Amino acid sequence: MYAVFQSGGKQHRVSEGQTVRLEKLDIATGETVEFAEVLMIANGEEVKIGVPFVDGGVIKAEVVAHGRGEKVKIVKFRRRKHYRKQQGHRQWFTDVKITGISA
Amino acid sequence: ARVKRGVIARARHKKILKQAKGYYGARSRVYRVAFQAVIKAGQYAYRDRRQRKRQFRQLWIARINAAARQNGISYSKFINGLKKASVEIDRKILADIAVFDKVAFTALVEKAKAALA
Amino acid sequence: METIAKHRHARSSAQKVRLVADLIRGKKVSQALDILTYTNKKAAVLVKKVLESAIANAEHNDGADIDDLKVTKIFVDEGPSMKRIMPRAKGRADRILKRTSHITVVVSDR
Amino acid sequence: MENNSRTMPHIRRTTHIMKFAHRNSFDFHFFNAR
Amino acid sequence: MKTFTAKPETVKRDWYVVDATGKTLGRLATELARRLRGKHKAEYTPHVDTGDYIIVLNADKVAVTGNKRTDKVYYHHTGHIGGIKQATFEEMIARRPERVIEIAVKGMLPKGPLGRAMFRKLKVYAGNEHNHAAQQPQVLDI
Amino acid sequence: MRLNTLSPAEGSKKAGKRLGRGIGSGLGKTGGRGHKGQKSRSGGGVRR
RNA sequence: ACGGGGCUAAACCAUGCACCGAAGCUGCGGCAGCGACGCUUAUGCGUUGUUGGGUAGGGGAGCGUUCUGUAAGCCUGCGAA
RNA sequence: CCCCGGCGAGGGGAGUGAAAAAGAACCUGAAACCGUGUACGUACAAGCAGUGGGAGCACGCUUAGGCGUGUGACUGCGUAC
Ligand SMILES: NCCC[C@H](N)C(=O)O
Ligand SMILES: [K+]
Ligand SMILES: [K+]
Ligand SMILES: [K+]
Ligand SMILES: [K+]
Ligand SMILES: [Mg+2]
Ligand SMILES: [Mg+2]
Ligand SMILES: [Mg+2]
Ligand SMILES: [Mg+2]
Ligand SMILES: [Mg+2]
Ligand SMILES: [Mg+2]
Ligand SMILES: [Mg+2]
Ligand SMILES: [Mg+2]
Ligand SMILES: [Mg+2]
Ligand SMILES: [Mg+2]
Ligand SMILES: [Mg+2]
Ligand SMILES: [Mg+2]
Ligand SMILES: [Mg+2]
Ligand SMILES: [Mg+2]
Ligand SMILES: [Mg+2]
Ligand SMILES: [Mg+2]
Ligand SMILES: [Mg+2]
Ligand SMILES: [Mg+2]
Ligand SMILES: [Mg+2]
Ligand SMILES: [Mg+2]
Ligand SMILES: [Mg+2]
Ligand SMILES: [Mg+2]
Ligand SMILES: [Mg+2]
Ligand SMILES: [Mg+2]
Ligand SMILES: [Mg+2]
Repeated sequence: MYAVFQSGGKQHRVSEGQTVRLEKLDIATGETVEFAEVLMIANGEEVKIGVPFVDGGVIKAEVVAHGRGEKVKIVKFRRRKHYRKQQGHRQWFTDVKITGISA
Repeated sequence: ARVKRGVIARARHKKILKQAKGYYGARSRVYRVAFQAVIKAGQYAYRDRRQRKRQFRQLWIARINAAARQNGISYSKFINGLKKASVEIDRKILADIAVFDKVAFTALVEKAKAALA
Repeated sequence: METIAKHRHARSSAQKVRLVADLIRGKKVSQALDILTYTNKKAAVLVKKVLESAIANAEHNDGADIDDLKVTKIFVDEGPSMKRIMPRAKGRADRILKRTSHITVVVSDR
Repeated sequence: MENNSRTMPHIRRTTHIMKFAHRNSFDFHFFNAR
Repeated sequence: MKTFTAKPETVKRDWYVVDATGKTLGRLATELARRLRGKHKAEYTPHVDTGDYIIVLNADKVAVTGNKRTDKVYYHHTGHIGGIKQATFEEMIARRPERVIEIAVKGMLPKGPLGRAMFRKLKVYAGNEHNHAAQQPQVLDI
Repeated sequence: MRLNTLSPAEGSKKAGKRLGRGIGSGLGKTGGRGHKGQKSRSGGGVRR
């Protein structure tokens, strides 16, 4: 049994027990999140296709961690024109653990 | 106040040659060649963070097109039928259901065929 | 037990000795002495005296037996070069390198 | 003149070696872009 | 989640047989190039050969339109100077008819080591007979 | 009030221009002089 | 003398509806500049608008190296450079 | 002092010393450059040698899985300063 929900401008296909990495949420670590905009729920050839939302469908998850991602190095270079500049970047995430797909 | 450059210049050269590991020949040994290769590897990486988003949507669309033609519809009519049926599933998830759950993909095609008819 | 003998500052280039040292790598020392006897190289005279001295080191300083020994490692390293001056035509002067080598022979029964 | 050469102390005037117009086998038909 | 990638050790390839009698050359060749590449499968990966094996029968009875039976010219060079050689469509059919379909499909495949491995699954025969009955090819009415 | 607690007033110790010390400084490779001619030369420039 | 294969349309003309397509626009997260208004500042925070390709060149803010004071202090043979 | 060797060069023990990889070619002992060993890749394959994707193998972990390190078949893009 999986479900499709949108979070952080992107969509995810998740199941119960799975740990999902999202964008940063302003929720404390250990607090429960609910996703009421569920897009599709499928449980053994019974498919609820949301139009756009399966109404009555909520995904519950537990925030387990915040943190920054692996550092990406940004390099800009223009040859023969005496220009280069460099920049680093680390991206914030939020790890949630899916606890219930209730259709 | 005389400043010798030995310790600072050695640490700067060692930092570049650590980033040039795995490169062929003088590109992993020689500083003049390695520095030049680390800059080009950073320009390619900046360019291919934009190209990675283009190549995956190209791969999702080609997989959606193949699984939709197994159900009697092309890509361009399957996308139009899902927009008419108010389905907001993106191409990443559609191409993932097309591989792993084939009868749930059949349910989406029949939804799109109903909205066109 | 591993046993080393070395010839440092041997008067020849490392590329010429390495041709002879690849003949006896991994061999039993009785087989390796026969290969060096019928090799028509100047470097085969050099490598044989280091292999003979490693066999004598292992039975005198380590109490090993000669029938058990094998050449487990052998390698040639480059030594210091001597700088000479060679006159050429029209006042040109070239530099001659006289290359030396460090020969290392390693024997062990294990 | 090259008076304190350390690589070639025996010679002071060496332009008969590498300059093409000062070699003994220079011919003036090489200079035909006139 | 990372996108699925087909793994070349657990890919399933199947065997098909196609009759080229009366087919248009290029319109038959475009469909052969899809299935040797694996464009018709949802497990399609651009760096993995996920395509099928296809037997083509009756290559000497393929059809072209217009005046192309006398006007389509195949060129090659031998590597020796002055060595440009040509052959019309009628001469390629009479001398070596399997090359006509093999040349047409080879131009529609990708160029590189993977496209050369996609070409190896095409089996073209000039007649009505093949000897691949042990592989049990399915009739593909295309 | 110690010898390692005294400070200058803010704005009184502007640092000087150092020409020709890399790309990031904004003054490398020409020292603010532009490309060729009399004014880019050492000791160059016309009189009063 | 179509980029190639090939094409009698997979060419050309007219009409129509889909879709692909960029670092453009939108979504989500983050940083900075300049304005405006404020939980009130003591010069920093909050809300909001907008901006952030760049050579020559102008302006602003920093890192690190050797030496002097703080230092007859502090670390260090239980291991300094 | 003993052993191999030409009553050599050079080395292996022994001994001195806190240390001899402090042995007189002697404090520390970087880099270019040259080797030995091990893991993976490489003999149908075309180009600034990387970058994005990515199978397999080897070694570590730790598990009711899939992470770390090394290598990189195949593939999109890509003509140094
Ligand atoms: N007067 C003669 C001097 C010769 C000198 N060695 C030279 O090369 O000029
Ligand atoms: K100026
Ligand atoms: K020492
Ligand atoms: K070294
Ligand atoms: K590549
Ligand atoms: Mg001569
Ligand atoms: Mg003379
Ligand atoms: Mg003289
Ligand atoms: Mg200056
Ligand atoms: Mg500037
Ligand atoms: Mg000027
Ligand atoms: Mg200039
Ligand atoms: Mg000018
Ligand atoms: Mg002057
Ligand atoms: Mg002047
Ligand atoms: Mg074209
Ligand atoms: Mg669209
Ligand atoms: Mg885009
Ligand atoms: Mg864009
Ligand atoms: Mg934009
Ligand atoms: Mg700017
Ligand atoms: Mg001081
Ligand atoms: Mg220091
Ligand atoms: Mg001690
Ligand atoms: Mg001792
Ligand atoms: Mg000392
Ligand atoms: Mg030393
Ligand atoms: Mg060393
Ligand atoms: Mg091969
Ligand atoms: Mg071939």
